[PDB]
Amino acid sequence: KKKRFEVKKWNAVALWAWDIVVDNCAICRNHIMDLCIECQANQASATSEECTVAWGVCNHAFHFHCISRWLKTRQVCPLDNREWE
Amino acid sequence: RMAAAVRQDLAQLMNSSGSHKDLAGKYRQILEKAIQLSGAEQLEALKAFVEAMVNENVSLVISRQLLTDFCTHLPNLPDSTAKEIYHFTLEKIQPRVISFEEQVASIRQHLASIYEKEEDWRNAAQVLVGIPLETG
Amino acid sequence: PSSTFAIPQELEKSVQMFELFYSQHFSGRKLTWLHYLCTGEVKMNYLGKPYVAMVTTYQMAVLLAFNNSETVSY
Ligand SMILES: [Zn+2]
Ligand SMILES: [Zn+2]
Ligand SMILES: [Zn+2]
Repeated sequence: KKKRFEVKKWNAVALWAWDIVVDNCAICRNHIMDLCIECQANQASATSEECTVAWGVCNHAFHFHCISRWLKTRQVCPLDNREWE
Repeated sequence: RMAAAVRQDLAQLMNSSGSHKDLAGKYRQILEKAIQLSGAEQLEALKAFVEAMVNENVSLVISRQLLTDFCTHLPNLPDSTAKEIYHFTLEKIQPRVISFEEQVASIRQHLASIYEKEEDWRNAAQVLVGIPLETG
Repeated sequence: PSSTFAIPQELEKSVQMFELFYSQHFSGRKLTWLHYLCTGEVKMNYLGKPYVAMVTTYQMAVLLAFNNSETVSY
């Protein structure tokens, strides 16, 4: 056995983003990277890629009264169809 | 034992260094052979063909269209053991699933349409949800 | 940049069992594919050559493209 190019040891691939969209809490673009205006004013534990980021019961991970803001634009909140939170 | 017929037909193409298209047509002739079988003989012919397709001597870029062709006769074919063998199929697509991904998409279109029209709504949406379609 | 490739069965097991550990860990980014980690695996395959001549990523991929067929056109 002198060539058929059988298997040497090999090295591989990874990430780490997240298993969510999440699109930066679209209601504005003080990002989900960002503590936005209203939710730098509110600011739960929120970080430079999840200021609010998840496939939640909303899944519209929208900032506190930014999510409230685009619930203001429609109190039925079809954003991802959960009420602003 | 047209099981065995196709079996050694393919055991000797295992022993072949044929080219891409040429050896492809060899396996295709053996395929369409097994296709034109009839019953339980044709069933274990399916069994053994895919047992053939398992190897890497069977290339992935071989088994792509070879089992695509194995498949596209199956819409024409009975429904009971078609469900049966889509089950066993997918269970044996388990190993290199991404090698099978689009083909599986179609298998399960068929299979879930079966359960749908069999009103096996459980196993229908259930076994649909088996797939990572875009998540593959 | 990455494209189609052989990916023998252990590479399957690598991505998948890593995803076992890792979907356990994290999901949304996962065992993606990235060629430029690739290098050459051409070693004591069965060679009159005693030779292990590793190659770069797509060196590896395209030599993979030319393994058994002892000659191959464009
Ligand atoms: Zn901001
Ligand atoms: Zn958010
Ligand atoms: Zn508020």
